[PDB]
Amino acid sequence: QPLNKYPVVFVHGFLGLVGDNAPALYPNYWGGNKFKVIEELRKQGYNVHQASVSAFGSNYDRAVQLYYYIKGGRVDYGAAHAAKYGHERYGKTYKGIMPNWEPGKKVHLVGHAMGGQTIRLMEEFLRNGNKEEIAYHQAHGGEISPLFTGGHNNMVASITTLATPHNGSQAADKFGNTEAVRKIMFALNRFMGNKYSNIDLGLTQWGFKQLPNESYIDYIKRVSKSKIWTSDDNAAYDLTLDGSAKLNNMTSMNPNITYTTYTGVSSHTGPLGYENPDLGTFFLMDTTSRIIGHDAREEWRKNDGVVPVISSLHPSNQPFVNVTNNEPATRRGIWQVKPILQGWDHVDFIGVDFLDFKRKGSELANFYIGIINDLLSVEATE
Amino acid sequence: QPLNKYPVVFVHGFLGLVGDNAPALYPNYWGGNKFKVIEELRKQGYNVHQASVSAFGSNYDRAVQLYYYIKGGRVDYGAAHAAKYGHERYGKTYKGIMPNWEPGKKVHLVGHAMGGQTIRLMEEFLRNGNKEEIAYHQAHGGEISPLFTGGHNNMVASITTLATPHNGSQAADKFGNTEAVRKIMFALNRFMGNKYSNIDLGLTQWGFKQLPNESYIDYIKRVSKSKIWTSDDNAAYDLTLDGSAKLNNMTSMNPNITYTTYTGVSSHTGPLGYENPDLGTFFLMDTTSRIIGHDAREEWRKNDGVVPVISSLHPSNQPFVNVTNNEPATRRGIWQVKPILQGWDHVDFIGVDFLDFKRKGSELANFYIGIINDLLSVEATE
Ligand SMILES: CCCCCCCCCCC/C=C\CCCCC(=O)O
Ligand SMILES: CCCCCCCCCCC/C=C\CCCCC(=O)O
Ligand SMILES: CCCCCCCCCCCC(=O)O
Ligand SMILES: CCCCCCCCCCCC(=O)O
Ligand SMILES: CCCCCCCC(=O)O
Ligand SMILES: CCCCCCCC(=O)O
Ligand SMILES: CCCCCCCC(=O)O
Ligand SMILES: CCCCCCCC(=O)O
Ligand SMILES: CCCCCC(=O)O
Ligand SMILES: CCCCCC(=O)O
Ligand SMILES: CCCCCC(=O)O
Ligand SMILES: CCCCCC(=O)O
Ligand SMILES: [Ca+2]
Ligand SMILES: [Ca+2]
Ligand SMILES: [Cl-]
Ligand SMILES: [Cl-]
Ligand SMILES: [Cl-]
Ligand SMILES: [Cl-]
Ligand SMILES: [Mg+2]
Ligand SMILES: [Zn+2]
Ligand SMILES: [Zn+2]
Repeated sequence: QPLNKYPVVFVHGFLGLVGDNAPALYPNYWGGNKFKVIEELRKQGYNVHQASVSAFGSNYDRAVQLYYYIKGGRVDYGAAHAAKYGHERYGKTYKGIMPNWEPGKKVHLVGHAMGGQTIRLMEEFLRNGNKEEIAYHQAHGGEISPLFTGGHNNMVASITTLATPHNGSQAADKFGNTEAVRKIMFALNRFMGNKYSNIDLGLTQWGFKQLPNESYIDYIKRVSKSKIWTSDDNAAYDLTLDGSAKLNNMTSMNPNITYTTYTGVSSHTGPLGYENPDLGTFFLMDTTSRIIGHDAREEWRKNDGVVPVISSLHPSNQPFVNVTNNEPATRRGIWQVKPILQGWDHVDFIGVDFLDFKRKGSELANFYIGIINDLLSVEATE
Repeated sequence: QPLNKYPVVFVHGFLGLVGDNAPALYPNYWGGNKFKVIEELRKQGYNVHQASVSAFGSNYDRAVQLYYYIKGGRVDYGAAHAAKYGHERYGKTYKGIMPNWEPGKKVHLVGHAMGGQTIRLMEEFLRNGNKEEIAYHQAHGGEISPLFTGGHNNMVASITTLATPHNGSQAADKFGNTEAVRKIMFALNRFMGNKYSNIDLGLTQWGFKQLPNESYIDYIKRVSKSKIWTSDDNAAYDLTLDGSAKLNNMTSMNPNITYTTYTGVSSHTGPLGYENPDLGTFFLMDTTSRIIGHDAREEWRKNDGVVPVISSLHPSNQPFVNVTNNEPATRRGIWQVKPILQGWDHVDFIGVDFLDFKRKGSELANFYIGIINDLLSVEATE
């Protein structure tokens, strides 16, 4: 039936909420009002989905959730990980989009921003498992998630990243991950865990769900003991240069996977060689753009608003090849880096910059269809 | 010892709330965060004020309120007017900014947008009074406001208008004044009349104040009988082409007053000769800009977002002269029309377009100081 033989799963980044989990008023993540990615691609006969994973959690937590989003079942972050970081072992349970997902039944993975890192980690787990969990289950018995065992291949056809901070962002190091702003984020998470909340910001495994008969006062007191407040097992840490380097250091290339990256630039050079945001950079990224743009290291300056070009092109010191827009992007095992999209800020990739009339719905439609064409090419050249 | 011998009163337009009457979070009307008109002009030694008058009411109601804001005392809309339109005769009471205001002790009046019409009407009443009120008091005795008597000259030195719809706006005829949107506006007014509200949207004379012991249910029922719902005595009517023409038809030039207008353009011509909003037009005016810009009549197309250029230049039936930026704007009795400000949308005049980095604080400071320079020269050439 579907034009694509392998389902396409779109994976949101940091802060992203999709589907039923999005607030009463909130942007449509995948395409804004410019091009409704899921609805329009389905209309054209493609089998596509938008994953729903933790908005504030670590790449680790998100990758586990991605696995269960696809496969179905109760999220298991692993006994060793849970014990190390101090959060629940078990999380939400997903219906599962492909309950029969197993070697042979592949999926295409496309990540926006942090979603691009989450996708890399999950594939890491399928192929190589998680050594701390393998060791823990060796030593202590129990059950180990099949996600953590290793030896699961032929499950992902492709990894495509849009404005992914593969090498981290100074906007995390110098803003997102500062103590002051972690506190803001964690307070939001505490609040949206209240007993009248219908939205899950992705840190409930840390205790941020108020019980039906618990007072707010008691809730505050209970969750102030959580390790979340000082942990590095969260998104803000993972998005720093160091946090992202750690992920780069534990990933490897899969020779069967087609890897491709897209990157935008939305800054311009000033007289001193610093980068400032273009008019048209979605305004909430003006300061973050300036922070990145004023880096001491010149090659870390050009940026899409919140991710420097050098972070998005490809993980540092993984194999890559610069590719043209026209040619087949059908090489396996190597990051195919697409030419930089001029004027595209971080959120232009998902169409939510409603203030930017230069970035048209029809342009965004062509961009997404071009990704699907590449994915079809991957399938055709198996 | 202020530098200006006559106080300057700045008069906000439609929707404008100032000072104590502005919501918890709300822009600073005169200058935004770009150039704090009142505070900065005072720092430079000028005696300036921002009037507070009805945000949603008619030019008539607003002109009465402006009078009392300056002079002090209990607002009196006039017995005849109250009876004709079906609202209270008496309104709020103002401390008064110049309790000694009288022939000889003059004020400079500067109006943004609708404020420019309000200022014209008030001066009309001072000079020629209000015949229906004079007649009514003749017939029925009682008191008549000094505002409605006529014969008050030498009270206003100058009328300066910024982006004033002297000839109305299609955005009112085709949107603002439609039944569906009057209902929205009147509902907001009903709500902000609730017994916990600290902000006055300027329609309380129509019944929109909930009593301390009145239920919301009873309030709804009581104010649905008000004539506001079907009256033309409101801002939305007055801003239409017809509503503004009516004001033009009953006002006249005062040969002792210095008149000056400023106008902005923030649209550009397309291939069919229609006008579309520039990038940089504050986004909430995008649709209104397009409605104006697609007018059948070509000369009614160019616009600042919500006011077409031909509306802002001068009242269509009144004498004007095009003036250069460098001419002393000291001719009396004739609309001195200042060269159009290219790239200035309707709200760039008051500095609130926080999304538009092309329009800088230092530019806005020069613009306001230039108005004060003109006002000084009016005083010097008496
Ligand atoms: C609240 C603090 C913001 C800190 C910013 C840190 C750096 C961010 C780099 C990229 C993060 C990952 C995905 C970005 C997703 C964008 C989604 C959205 O705008 O709704
Ligand atoms: C809610 C409906 C708005 C419809 C627009 C009608 C036409 C408006 C023409 C000029 C309006 C007069 C004063 C404009 C004052 C602007 C103040 C502000 O934006 O904070
Ligand atoms: C739009 C932001 C509103 C500002 C509220 C500040 C509250 C700070 C921390 C609140 C934590 C909580 O409510 O559990
Ligand atoms: C800005 C929030 C929008 C909510 C729209 C619903 C309101 C309908 C009319 C309300 C009238 C009233 O509450 O008196
Ligand atoms: C035309 C859309 C109406 C504005 C409400 C949407 C609020 C939001 O952006 O979250
Ligand atoms: C402004 C708060 C309104 C709802 C509080 C619910 C009371 C409870 O927790 O038992
Ligand atoms: C909950 C606060 C209500 C804000 C009213 C805004 C008035 C205006 O638009 O002029
Ligand atoms: C809806 C939240 C607050 C309503 C207050 C009611 C007061 C009253 O009507 O006596
Ligand atoms: C009530 C609104 C919560 C917004 C959560 C977010 O920014 O992802
Ligand atoms: C135009 C701004 C309205 C916001 C009103 C408030 O939240 O107090
Ligand atoms: C009349 C009691 C409720 C009105 C106040 C409010 O809606 O906040
Ligand atoms: C002046 C306010 C009108 C809102 C029009 C819009 O958002 O399309
Ligand atoms: Ca943009
Ligand atoms: Ca503007
Ligand atoms: Cl499996
Ligand atoms: Cl929840
Ligand atoms: Cl008087
Ligand atoms: Cl009130
Ligand atoms: Mg919900
Ligand atoms: Zn974790
Ligand atoms: Zn009235």
